[PDB]
Amino acid sequence: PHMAALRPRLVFHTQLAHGSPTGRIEGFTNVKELYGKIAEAFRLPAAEVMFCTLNTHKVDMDKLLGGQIGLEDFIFAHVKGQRKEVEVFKSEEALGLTITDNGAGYAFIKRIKEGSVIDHIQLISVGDMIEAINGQSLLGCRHYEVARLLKELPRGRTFTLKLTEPRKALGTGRGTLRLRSRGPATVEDLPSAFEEKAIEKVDDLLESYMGIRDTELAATMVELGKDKRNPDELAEALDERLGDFAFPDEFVFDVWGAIGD
Amino acid sequence: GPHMAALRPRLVFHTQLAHGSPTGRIEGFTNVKELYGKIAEAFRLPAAEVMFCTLNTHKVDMDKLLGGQIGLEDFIFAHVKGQRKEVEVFKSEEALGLTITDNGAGYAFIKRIKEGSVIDHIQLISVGDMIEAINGQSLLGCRHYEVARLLKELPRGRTFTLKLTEPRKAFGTGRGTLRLRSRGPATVEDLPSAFEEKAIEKVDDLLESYMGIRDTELAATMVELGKDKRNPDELAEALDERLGDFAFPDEFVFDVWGAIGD
Repeated sequence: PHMAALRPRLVFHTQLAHGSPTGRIEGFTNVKELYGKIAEAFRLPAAEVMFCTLNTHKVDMDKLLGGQIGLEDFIFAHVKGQRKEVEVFKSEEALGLTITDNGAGYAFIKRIKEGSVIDHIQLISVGDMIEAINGQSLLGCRHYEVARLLKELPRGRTFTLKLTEPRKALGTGRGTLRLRSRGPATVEDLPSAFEEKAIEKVDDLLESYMGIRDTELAATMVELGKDKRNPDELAEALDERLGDFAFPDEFVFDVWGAIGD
Repeated sequence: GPHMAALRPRLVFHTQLAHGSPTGRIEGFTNVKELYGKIAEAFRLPAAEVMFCTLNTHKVDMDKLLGGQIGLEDFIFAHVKGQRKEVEVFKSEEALGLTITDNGAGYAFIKRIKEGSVIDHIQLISVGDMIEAINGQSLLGCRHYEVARLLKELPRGRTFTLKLTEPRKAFGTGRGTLRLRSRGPATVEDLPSAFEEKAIEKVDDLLESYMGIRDTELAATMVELGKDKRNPDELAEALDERLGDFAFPDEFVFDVWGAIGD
């Protein structure tokens, strides 16, 4: 699934910073339309909206809207698939299994240690839920109960597992709505730790050089310059939209170093 | 109002079956059982068909397995035009000490003021104030860098007047999350701090070494049970109340106590 196909509507909640009940808004592709929607929700002229802060009603510039509005977690449900029954020979006291459960009566395999006797059996995977051990049914049992039975299996013998596989077709992967200054909004991944730091550096340069801050613009420049391979490619790119800023080439060089490894 | 309890009337989440489905919308669950039921309902399945949930990936990724938390979207607070001010200032040789931003739609406003600056020593000017005019000339529709430049280039020694509008004011990121407790209520909370996430991971490690299991939600529960506890005995007492069915050894309880500290 491509991220933008997941939600038909991106609905957000909003309040006036000085105090109001919550309104719900949706259907905007830039900040002007965002402001429009909020004003509409509260029976205000659109001209009255100054700026937005995220997750605080205080005038907190650290939390000023700056090109990103985060989304809620998307929930993927794994349902029952192929049922298996696998015979395993306990040849080591430790089989290599870490058991969890779904907090509702199903226990399943969360970790398989590489090298372990379990790892050497190909027919068992992470995610497989354990339905029975040696014919003893385990639906309704907690992970620790299942874990215990596993530990106490006779170390000289072959045991059987009844398993159900779920059907199958860094960061957390949580989505964000990226409000771009130079075009329509997009759904993106969250910026990496590296990118956030590079964004702060560029925002610092915007201040020291131009007497401004703009996290959205900073992010735009970071995204823009990443597959540029020299300050000249970068400078060409800055000029493609941002001529009026009249970036001194020292700024370009500075930005160029700011967005690197 | 901005009280955590008064933010959202309902918490709606989107869901797909991990092997491929259209998107469904669910609401109303107060535990995992009820969550699995609402998901099964949405896709017309028996509730017993749902095995487990992963967050933000369809893959069997245990790092992203549901573990007691379902994060919410950002809450948007709109600041609107309030009190109007006119402020006269002498332009000197030195920089005013002002950092300008804008709302990306034609309003420039003050994001920072340097301590000790010309501007800082004029308490009539505040962070958040938008600049509507300089010397009567409207700046509505100007960009931040243009306002910054005008302020920079103001003739030395001459007074200038700022027409300003304050936003109306009330008398981590702060983004919310739904905490799905196994031994308590489902509530909207703040995100765990970096310390708490690390403590949780450390407790999860202990669950594996002592019991051969992992259970991130149970780890979160233990970390939350122990946060306000003065000593291991107090921890051991809370664990017995909420988690007495587990029957934890005392060395585990002591080891957990260490997990949740510096």
